[PDB]
Amino acid sequence: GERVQLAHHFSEPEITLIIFGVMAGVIGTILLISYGIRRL
Amino acid sequence: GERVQLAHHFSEPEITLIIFGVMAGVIGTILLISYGIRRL
Amino acid sequence: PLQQTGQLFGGLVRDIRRRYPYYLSDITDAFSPQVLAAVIFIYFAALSPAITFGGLLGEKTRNQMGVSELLISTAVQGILFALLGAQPLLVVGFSGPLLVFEEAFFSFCETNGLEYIVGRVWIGFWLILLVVLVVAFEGSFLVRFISRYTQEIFSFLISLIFIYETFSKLIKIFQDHPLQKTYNYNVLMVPKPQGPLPNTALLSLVLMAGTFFFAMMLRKFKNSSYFPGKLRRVIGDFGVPISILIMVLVDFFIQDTYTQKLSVPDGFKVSNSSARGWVIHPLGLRSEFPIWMMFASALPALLVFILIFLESQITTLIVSKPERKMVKGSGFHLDLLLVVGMGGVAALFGMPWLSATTVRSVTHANALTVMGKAQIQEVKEQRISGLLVAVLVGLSILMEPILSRIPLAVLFGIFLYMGVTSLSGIQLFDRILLLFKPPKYHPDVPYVKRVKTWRMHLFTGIQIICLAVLWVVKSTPASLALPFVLILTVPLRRVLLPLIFRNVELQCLDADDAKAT
Amino acid sequence: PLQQTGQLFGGLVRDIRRRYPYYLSDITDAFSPQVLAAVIFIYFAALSPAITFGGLLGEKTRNQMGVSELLISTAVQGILFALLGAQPLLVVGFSGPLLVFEEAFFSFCETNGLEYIVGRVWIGFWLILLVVLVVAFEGSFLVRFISRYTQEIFSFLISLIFIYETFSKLIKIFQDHPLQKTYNYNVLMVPKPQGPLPNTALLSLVLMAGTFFFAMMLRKFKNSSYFPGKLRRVIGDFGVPISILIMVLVDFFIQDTYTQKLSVPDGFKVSNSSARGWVIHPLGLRSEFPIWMMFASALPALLVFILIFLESQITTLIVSKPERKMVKGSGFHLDLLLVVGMGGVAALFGMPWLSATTVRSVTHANALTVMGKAQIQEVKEQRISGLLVAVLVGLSILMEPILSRIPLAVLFGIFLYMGVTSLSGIQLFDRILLLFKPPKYHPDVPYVKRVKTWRMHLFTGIQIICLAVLWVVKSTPASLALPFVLILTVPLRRVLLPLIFRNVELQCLDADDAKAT
Ligand SMILES: *[C@@H]1O[C@H](CO[C@@H]2O[C@@H](C)[C@@H](O)[C@@H](O)[C@@H]2O)[C@@H](O[C@@H]2O[C@H](CO)[C@@H](O[C@@H]3O[C@H](CO)[C@@H](O[C@H]4O[C@H](CO)[C@@H](O)[C@H](O)[C@@H]4O)[C@H](O[C@H]4O[C@H](CO)[C@@H](O)[C@H](O)[C@@H]4O)[C@@H]3O)[C@H](O)[C@H]2NC(C)=O)[C@H](O)[C@H]1NC(C)=O
Ligand SMILES: *[C@@H]1O[C@H](CO[C@@H]2O[C@@H](C)[C@@H](O)[C@@H](O)[C@@H]2O)[C@@H](O[C@@H]2O[C@H](CO)[C@@H](O[C@@H]3O[C@H](CO)[C@@H](O[C@H]4O[C@H](CO)[C@@H](O)[C@H](O)[C@@H]4O)[C@H](O[C@H]4O[C@H](CO)[C@@H](O)[C@H](O)[C@@H]4O)[C@@H]3O)[C@H](O)[C@H]2NC(C)=O)[C@H](O)[C@H]1NC(C)=O
Ligand SMILES: CCCCCCCC(=O)OC[C@H](COP(=O)(O)O[C@@H]1[C@H](O)[C@H](O)[C@@H](OP(=O)(O)O)[C@H](OP(=O)(O)O)[C@H]1O)OC(=O)CCCCCCC
Ligand SMILES: CCCCCCCC(=O)OC[C@H](COP(=O)(O)O[C@@H]1[C@H](O)[C@H](O)[C@@H](OP(=O)(O)O)[C@H](OP(=O)(O)O)[C@H]1O)OC(=O)CCCCCCC
Ligand SMILES: CCCCCCCCCCCC(=O)OC[C@H](COP(=O)(O)OCC[N+](C)(C)C)OC(=O)CCCCCCCCCCC
Ligand SMILES: CCCCCCCCCCCC(=O)OC[C@H](COP(=O)(O)OCC[N+](C)(C)C)OC(=O)CCCCCCCCCCC
Ligand SMILES: CC(C)CCC[C@@H](C)[C@H]1CC[C@H]2[C@@H]3CC=C4C[C@@H](O)CC[C@]4(C)[C@H]3CC[C@]12C
Ligand SMILES: CC(C)CCC[C@@H](C)[C@H]1CC[C@H]2[C@@H]3CC=C4C[C@@H](O)CC[C@]4(C)[C@H]3CC[C@]12C
Ligand SMILES: CC(C)CCC[C@@H](C)[C@H]1CC[C@H]2[C@@H]3CC=C4C[C@@H](O)CC[C@]4(C)[C@H]3CC[C@]12C
Ligand SMILES: CC(C)CCC[C@@H](C)[C@H]1CC[C@H]2[C@@H]3CC=C4C[C@@H](O)CC[C@]4(C)[C@H]3CC[C@]12C
Repeated sequence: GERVQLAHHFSEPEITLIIFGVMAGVIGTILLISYGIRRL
Repeated sequence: GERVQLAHHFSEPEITLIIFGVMAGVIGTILLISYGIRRL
Repeated sequence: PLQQTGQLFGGLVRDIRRRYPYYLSDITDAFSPQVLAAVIFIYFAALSPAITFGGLLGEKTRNQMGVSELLISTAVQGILFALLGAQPLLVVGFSGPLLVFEEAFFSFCETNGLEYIVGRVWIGFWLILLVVLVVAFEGSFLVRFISRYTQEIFSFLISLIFIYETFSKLIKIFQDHPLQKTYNYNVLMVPKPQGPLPNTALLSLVLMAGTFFFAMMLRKFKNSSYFPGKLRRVIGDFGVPISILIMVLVDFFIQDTYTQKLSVPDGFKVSNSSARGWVIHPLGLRSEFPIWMMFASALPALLVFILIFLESQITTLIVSKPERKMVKGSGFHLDLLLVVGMGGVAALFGMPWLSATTVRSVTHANALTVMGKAQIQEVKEQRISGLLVAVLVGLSILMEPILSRIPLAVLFGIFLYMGVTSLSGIQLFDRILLLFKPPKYHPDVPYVKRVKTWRMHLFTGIQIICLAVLWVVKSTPASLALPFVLILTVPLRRVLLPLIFRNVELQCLDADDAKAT
Repeated sequence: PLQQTGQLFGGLVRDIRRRYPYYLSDITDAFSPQVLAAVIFIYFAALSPAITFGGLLGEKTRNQMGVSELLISTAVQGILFALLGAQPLLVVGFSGPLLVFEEAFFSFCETNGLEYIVGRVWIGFWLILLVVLVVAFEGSFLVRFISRYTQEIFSFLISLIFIYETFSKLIKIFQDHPLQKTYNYNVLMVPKPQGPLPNTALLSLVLMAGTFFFAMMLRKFKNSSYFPGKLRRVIGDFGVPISILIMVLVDFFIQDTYTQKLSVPDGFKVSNSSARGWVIHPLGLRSEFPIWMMFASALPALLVFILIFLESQITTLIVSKPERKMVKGSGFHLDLLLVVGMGGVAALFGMPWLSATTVRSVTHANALTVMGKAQIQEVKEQRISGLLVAVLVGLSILMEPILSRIPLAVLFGIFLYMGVTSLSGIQLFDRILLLFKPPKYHPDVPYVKRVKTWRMHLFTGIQIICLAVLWVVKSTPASLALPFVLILTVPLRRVLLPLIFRNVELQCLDADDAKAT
């Protein structure tokens, strides 16, 4: 980034990839729940 | 009028009635001539 | 009315028998709101030219004739014309050509050493003799040969000149107070600012634009379909006074910025108490008047008579067209007699002779015009409006506190409105607009569907050349030859235009009553 | 395009199949001078709000988000929307409610010590999840419950707000540079005038009015009968660019006076080079971002989602009305997904999330509308105009020598043109006019000919009360609740209105395609 920044374990791409993976996981969970409902 | 004006023989009313009378006589002259013409 | 009876003073007598039976209606038809709105509109439209021409007259004549003399002459002549004239809708006042003659005469009198005020007295004496003879032999009947050709050319030229001078005054304001990074914050104010002032020119343009905008918006609102009709009609009739009130109020609330205001004289005194009195002696004031100039005054009298005759009679032709719905008639002999005789009499009092002014009279007639449900329904033909305008002009000296709060820029927008709206009935202006319009759009009028489009455009362009010629002559030292150059259009219409136009196109294009031959 | 299919992403897929076959026409249909004129118009119409909102954002965010970020975000999102959106006539940019949210979040982040940029990164992250769920479950089908009632109420309110803000900017110039007898002639001009300057406010008024007047005159010139028609149409298409060029030249030739000019950032750099880089770490910049705010970002993300959803979908409803003659289709699922996902992604780069603004999109669609011989014939539906507008917005940093000569007052008159021309198709505005018009005048439309006049005016006055309520809400600190109060007008039409209006009256007044039941 700019100036003096605190150093994290994950970089920007690593953290954004893990957050997008979590988002994909919860989206898939909700979609599978919706598929389970309206059928049984 | 104003200031120092030239003193004439006739005052303003006297001269203006003189000019008006001369004009009236002249106008009567062309009117009488026009009455004479177009008839002979 | 233009018929030649053959009897002495027959035209003058016929004019009295035609209009004077309507005298009772000429008072009672004014009891309408539109007549009151017109009086406020024509009051300013007649006062501001009076002040401007009087100040310019005073600057060129050394105050021998000035604002007070012009105001008193305008008031007295307007009152007497409204009480006795056969066409009371005419507005009698000073004009540009009259100012050009007054300078030309003053310069000759100074070159030859004559007294200018005394020399005029003799011109006025000769003016009365000329007009009496002309009226006696029905000389006003030659007006019938001034067709719609010359009338439209003259009216369009006068309106264009009025618009041009109205704009040139704003450009003069911008030159006197230019836009600069820095100004002098300590500038002498009396009598007029001695240097440029901030915001003056820009505020003058805004007060002009706004006056013209609201005037036109209220004019459109009168013909619009909004509000109860009687309320809309009363608001639209007061359009110009409402716009004047709004903008003057806007200038009144901005008090830091300077704007030029109307300046009437302090009292009813001659502009120069040291040069002349109220009455001018025909034999001289400080020097005896030569006897040769008493007879030599006839030629300037002839020129003045020609100017006043052409202006007043063409104005009467324009305002009394059949398409304007005038049912009360007009007097071409009585009005000329009154105007020229009052001018000759006012010459004895050291006052300007006047003439019926085209733009002012057309504005007066338009403000009294009632429109039907696009078409003209009737005109409020009465005497009270012009009489009250003349009375207010005479009293304008006493109402200095009211007139000192009215900027010229508001009046400039009003003048631009008058110049724009004076073009409505001129067929030359419609044909000029048809030049830029594709032929299919052309309206359903006789000169479109009975004349080929290129022939009509040629006829318009021939008139445009006359307009340019008259405009060039005006902007030359020989601008007093303008009446003769204008009268040269009559032989053009009657002799040369038959040569290249067949008779049917002449009937369709140059028609007195706008008929399809 | 608003039906619910019962299949996951069913709206999104049908949205692609509806519009993407027309992709070849979406490039070739832009080969017309009207498209270029619309490009020039919408370039300024999108660039000036971008600069103003970016300056306000930098002033309120301490430069954490500023002009450069807003410009680059607008450019990238507009390019991607033009290349991929199902309705390429929408203009995507910052709006007032978004500015109100950026300020409110900054205060909460400042109060609890949370870095503002990182919270936006998490709000945008929550924005992506919310829009995916809405699109996957066809949540855009709820737009069908927004009838002409809410659409016209929102459009009229937004146009009134736009007009009010444009006039307010001129008022501020008068307040900054008051008209006054004296001025300091030696006033520092860097970086903004540090004191009142002469002729500035008046010149700003004359420029704004000049450009508005020229734009309106050229718009009338389009519909007039003057000039060769194809040449007239060309000139009418470029009317706003011609007015802008004329007034820019007018201010160019006045060198001494000072008028505020367009200012773009110096380069493609972050507004504050100390605060943040181009990429924001979700875990924190200087201090570690707390875990609770990662989950608590959903609620402000929710509010942002309602704001953008309401604005964009109502704009899509207004622009894609059947009466506007759009035959290429509009996609309510694809554009929402694109806008909200692009905003959520741009949050990660420290960039504003945008929305489909109403005034700019309506102006863009109107500029591409081809009028018939009063009746809309067709609209130039293409992707090139919006793409070029976004490209020019992104390139505006390198066009500083061109933009630095353009006054804000010219753009102010352009904004007033846009505001007054955005009211043409609104039946609420027409019915507001019918309040001041006598019943005989009323037009031959179904809500006049089949509904009693007092019933129609009661229907209008109920809408007027809603307008007053919404305008009041916008004036309080709780102005972010405007979408919810606007939504409350849907139960009013569907529940409360049938309690006082018959079904025939509701069909006539609240008509989807302007049909007489
Ligand atoms: C009110 O009226 C005053 C008087 O006007 C005079 O009398 C009336 C009855 C008319 O006959 C007028 O035509 C006449 O001027 C005004 O006072 C006068 O103001 C003007 C302007 O300041 C001056 O008048 C004269 O201007 C002549 C040029 O036009 C000049 O001739 C000179 O020509 C050139 C300069 O242009 C010189 O190189 C020559 O050498 C020559 O001198 C006049 O010169 C002489 O005229 C008479 C002769 O006796 C003397 O009285 C003068 O003092 C001077 O010696 C003269 O400059 C005068 O200032 C003044 N003249 C008089 C006679 O009072 C007054 O201005 C006006 N008020 C307003 C507000 O306009
Ligand atoms: C570019 O960014 C500069 C710094 O931004 C910093 O980094 C980013 C990532 C964010 O985390 C920012 O919040 C952060 O500051 C900007 O420079 C800053 O300008 C402002 C305006 O003068 C000042 O910042 C702070 O303002 C606080 C007020 O809200 C103030 O608290 C004070 O409140 C009252 C009223 O001001 C005072 O009377 C109290 O005494 C109280 O202190 C802050 O005070 C202290 O905070 C820091 C925290 O570390 C201390 O280190 C300071 O020494 C200070 O005593 C502070 O004033 C600062 O001038 C400045 N902040 C920093 C950290 O440099 C810059 O404005 C921006 N660019 C533009 C164009 O705006
Ligand atoms: C304050 C004014 C009224 C507002 C308060 C409301 C109180 C109020 O005054 O309204 C009743 C009245 C209704 O009009 P209504 O049809 O009854 O009256 C007709 C109207 O005056 C037309 O203008 C006339 O035609 P035109 O124009 O001469 O051709 C027509 O004359 P005609 O057919 O017999 O020949 C009149 O009959 O007003 C309006 O015009 C509605 C618009 C209100 C205007 C809103 C202005 C604020
Ligand atoms: C700028 C002109 C060049 C100067 C030299 C003059 C040469 C010049 O360009 O004009 C002649 C030419 C005549 O050709 P013509 O009359 O056939 O052309 C008509 C004209 O283009 C109309 O505008 C069209 O109307 P619309 O909008 O389609 O309904 C009409 O189309 P439509 O009826 O078939 O559908 C056209 O037929 O154009 C004019 O009409 C005069 C324009 C008046 C302006 C002239 C001066 C401003
Ligand atoms: C409805 C209303 C109609 C609109 C017409 C507007 C015309 C404006 C008149 C200015 C012409 C002029 O003269 O500008 C030139 C002026 C003055 O001339 P100068 O040579 O500098 O003066 C020196 C002469 N001395 C010797 C007496 C000192 O200079 C300026 O300060 C430039 C300012 C002009 C700004 C124009 C205003 C906005 C116009 C555009 C509106 C759309
Ligand atoms: C179609 C294009 C627009 C046309 C509409 C015209 C609006 C012009 C702005 C007026 C309102 C305004 O701005 O007035 C407000 C200003 C500001 O006063 P303040 O006390 O310094 O403010 C106090 C705030 N402080 C403390 C920050 C300083 O008042 C003035 O300085 C008075 C001069 C106003 C001149 C009006 C121009 C003439 C307009 C007439 C045209 C018909
Ligand atoms: C057409 C009008 C002006 C009348 C015609 C003018 C001629 C015919 C007349 C009218 C008034 C006359 C003047 C009246 C008074 C006098 C004073 C006297 O001591 C000498 C003759 C003289 C100077 C006259 C000369 C001739 C005169 C100028
Ligand atoms: C002079 C400028 C300002 C305006 C242009 C308008 C004039 C020149 C144009 C407009 C329409 C034109 C006419 C259109 C059609 C025809 C019919 C053709 O068989 C002969 C030429 C003629 C009669 C044209 C003559 C020139 C014309 C009258
Ligand atoms: C809708 C979007 C915002 C996802 C929802 C956010 C929640 C469910 C997830 C997304 C990413 C997650 C973070 C990913 C990685 C870590 C690092 C670990 O050492 C502590 C927990 C922490 C910090 C997680 C906390 C929970 C978290 C914030
Ligand atoms: C608020 C202002 C601007 C609007 C004023 C106009 C309103 C109040 C007026 C104008 C025309 C009027 C209507 C004209 C005629 C009729 C027919 C009558 O059988 C019932 C009343 C009714 C239906 C009137 C109701 C009131 C009305 C709608």
